[PDB]
Amino acid sequence: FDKLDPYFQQGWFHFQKSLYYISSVKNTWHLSREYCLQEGADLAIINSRAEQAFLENFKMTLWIGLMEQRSERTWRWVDGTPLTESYWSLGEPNNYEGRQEQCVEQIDREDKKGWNDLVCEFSNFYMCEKRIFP
Amino acid sequence: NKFDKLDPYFQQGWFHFQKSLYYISSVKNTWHLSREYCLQEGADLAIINSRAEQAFLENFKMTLWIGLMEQRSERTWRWVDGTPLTESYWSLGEPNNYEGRQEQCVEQIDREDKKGWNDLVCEFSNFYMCEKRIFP
Ligand SMILES: [Ca+2]
Ligand SMILES: [Ca+2]
Ligand SMILES: [Ca+2]
Ligand SMILES: [Ca+2]
Repeated sequence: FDKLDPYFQQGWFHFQKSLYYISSVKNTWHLSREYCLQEGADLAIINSRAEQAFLENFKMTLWIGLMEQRSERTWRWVDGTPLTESYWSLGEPNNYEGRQEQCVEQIDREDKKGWNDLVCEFSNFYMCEKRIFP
Repeated sequence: NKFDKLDPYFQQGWFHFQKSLYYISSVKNTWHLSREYCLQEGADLAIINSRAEQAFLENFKMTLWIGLMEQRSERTWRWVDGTPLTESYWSLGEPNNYEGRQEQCVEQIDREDKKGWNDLVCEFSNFYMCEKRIFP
């Protein structure tokens, strides 16, 4: 907890044993992830309903750390764990209009909230997560 | 350690920054009813005490009521804990009693060219941020 002060000074904040960072620029999924990795973190991994509610309450469209396995329409978190519990928004994931949508955003729009597969080269604000406590 | 203090608030969606727990509402409300919610939860509207805390507030990219209110019509300001305003982060041209109307309550405004505090009519609605200072 004394260890958290330099993170707070950089604008990270603490929820349920992880530190989180919300970007102030948008970027592609891969470059977003590169920022998080450079900070010793990764894109956010949603492990519980409470964490999804925390994510949603920022009212912000955000890249998160979930990516398709090639074109198989199966999904894996950035730490290598397989997708189990999911929070896809209505009608997602869908490879919209036949385009390859391999990366996952939390979408925040009126009538439409939750995860969406999106073209990875599109840009979004992004959320990093770093596990601190065991 | 500190988790016995924190986990019941994490369980309600609060989150921890510096010595405080913070709550972002999921409904909009008037400044006074926003405050009433924070008070009911054992907290108050957010009080900005440092540049780092202002940067934290601003990075949520969200217009939010905060715990700063005018003293009557005197154009002086006091935080909800009774402390006088010292360091400030007003957006450009604020506070201004816009168009002659009484703007006694303070929001953090998030718009494309303009960020920072704004005085606004208290009866208008915004999302709000509560703060509960939990650690000494
Ligand atoms: Ca997580
Ligand atoms: Ca999609
Ligand atoms: Ca404060
Ligand atoms: Ca104003």
